[PDB]
Amino acid sequence: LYDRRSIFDAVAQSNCQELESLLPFLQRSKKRLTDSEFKDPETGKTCLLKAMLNLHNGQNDTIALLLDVARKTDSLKQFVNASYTDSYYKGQTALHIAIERRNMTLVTLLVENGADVQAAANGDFFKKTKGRPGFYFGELPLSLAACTNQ
Amino acid sequence: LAIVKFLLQNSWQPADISARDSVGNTVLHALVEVADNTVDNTKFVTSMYNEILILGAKLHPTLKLEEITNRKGLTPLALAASSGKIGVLAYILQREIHEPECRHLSRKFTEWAYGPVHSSLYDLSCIDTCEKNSVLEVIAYSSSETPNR
Repeated sequence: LYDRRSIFDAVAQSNCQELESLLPFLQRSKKRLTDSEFKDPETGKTCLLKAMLNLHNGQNDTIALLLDVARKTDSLKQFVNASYTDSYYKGQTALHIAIERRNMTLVTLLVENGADVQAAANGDFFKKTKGRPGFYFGELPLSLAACTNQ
Repeated sequence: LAIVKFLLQNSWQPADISARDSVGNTVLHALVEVADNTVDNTKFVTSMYNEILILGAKLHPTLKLEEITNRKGLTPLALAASSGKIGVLAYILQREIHEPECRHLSRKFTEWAYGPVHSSLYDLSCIDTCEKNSVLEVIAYSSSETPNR
């Protein structure tokens, strides 16, 4: 069995083992990696997104496994494309983060598993400082990738 | 430096890193006293200071070195500011250290950085140091004797 907490901890330390029994779990319960219960109820963060924050050397293969699991249930598209919902990071997707981190490899990977390239990150974190701040590029992956000189 | 190390680290008698001279000054106080506001002066005092702290935290972690008052009631910082040793006071204000045991020593910690962007966090002892002295208070009403107020 797996609750939200269980996976998020596994992800935090790049553990691909504690997620050995993962796929077969939501096969029995037919639960989806995308269920309401597998996201933070106030931000909309998913395990893939936790993984995106918990990088070590711009690397995490909990990602590769996490994606793999989502296709086997074909949560695939809406999984890779889930966005933040809090006023701060609203509309931020994993692809936004990969770029923010200047990580070709993870941009490449996300685009190949079908990240929406037109997804607008539009929360207060992506507009001019309250100061909050900060910082605006606006919104769309291309725009980001240019404004950060990439 | 090497002899500073050998004094504190030797087998025969390790130096007491917190001892006070006749005036109440510790090595951190003396360093502040030895500053003369020239660029190469600041530079050497500044990092020898750094070095002492790194050694304090390595060898004797419990010791809150900065906080030790000279006879006149002055922490090293507050002396720096009483005597217009600005480069050094500024360095203390800007101190940031990252290594195991780093956090206790550091003055500034940075938390939010976005691809553009940066944030700096300050402690800050000078503003809130009601109990003995404030950095602002020492600066705000200086002697006007001092070379750099």
